[PDB]
Amino acid sequence: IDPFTKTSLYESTLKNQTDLLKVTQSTVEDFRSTNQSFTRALEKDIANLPYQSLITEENIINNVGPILKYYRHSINALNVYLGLNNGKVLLSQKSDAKMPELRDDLDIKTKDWYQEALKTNDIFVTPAYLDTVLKQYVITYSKAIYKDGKIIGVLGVDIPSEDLQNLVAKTPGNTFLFDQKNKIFAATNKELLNPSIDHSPVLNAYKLNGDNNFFSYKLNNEERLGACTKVFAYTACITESADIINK
Ligand SMILES: CC(C)C[C@H](N)C(=O)O
Repeated sequence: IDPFTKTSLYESTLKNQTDLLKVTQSTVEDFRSTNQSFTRALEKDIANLPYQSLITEENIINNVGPILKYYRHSINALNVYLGLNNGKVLLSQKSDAKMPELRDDLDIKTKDWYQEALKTNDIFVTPAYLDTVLKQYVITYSKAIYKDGKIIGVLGVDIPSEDLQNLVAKTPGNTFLFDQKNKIFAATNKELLNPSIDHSPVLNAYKLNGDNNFFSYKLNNEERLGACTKVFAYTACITESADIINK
């Protein structure tokens, strides 16, 4: 292959694969920002209630509860809730259409979504974890809600992590996402989810090359091409065979 031609093929495929990597990055970004906007809107609607509606538990149930429910329905969230400093949490949960209940048994001050919300003025986004209420893996968005400077409680919104997984999987390209512990999280090719697959070659090549920088690596003595980039605490990657440049 004339070097001119090989370079043309390499430049083309780098552009192609870069573009697809960016689509997967965008998917992750847009998922987060939609959920943040939602959480912010809910914060605002709660905080705009008069204090009278907020300062007794029965009023929280009757005035906040409907808001949690409507918001939960509007986005098909798994759980939407407001945790109070007395350790109770007003919980709107998926599934029997019973009204939101004020639960005293959920150990909320032990939870990262609660604690961490009180240490930042931003929305806090958890890693994926197993929700204690409905026993599904969720990503939680939490926010300490204040009215005229006084804490009301900590809002939480649980979105199934499978929702993000499914969005990533639908994207074009052989793209995939690792979580903060560098464990595979999502992939267009579901086979990459096998927990016994070794991802060191890709992850090592990423470590050397940095975000969005295309690299070459080997699999079973054949050349492949790829790139990764950080997206929040996740690492998004794309790989392909190098046959496009070599053959
Ligand atoms: C209402 C909260 C206790 C729910 C949250 N998903 C957790 O498991 O901590």
